[PDB]
Amino acid sequence: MLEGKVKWFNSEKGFGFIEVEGQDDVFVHFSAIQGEGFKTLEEGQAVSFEIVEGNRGPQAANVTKEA
DNA sequence: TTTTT
Ligand SMILES: [Ca+2]
Ligand SMILES: [Ca+2]
Repeated sequence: MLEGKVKWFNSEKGFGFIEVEGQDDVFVHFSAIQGEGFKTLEEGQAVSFEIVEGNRGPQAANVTKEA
């Protein structure tokens, strides 16, 4: 898994960006977020994830909120 | 559902 931090998340529309030191930001949609219920992320949150080729370039997958 | 082509 890669380790990063949520750069941006649009709480309303369910997407954002994960920043990874020395790498390009990675796009995250709510559907990638693991866990039950409403799926969301706050800026600054540490996450673990992988990158997948979506329809339109790389996107985050299997995103988990870390301490 | 992009900072997507
Ligand atoms: Ca790792
Ligand atoms: Ca936000």
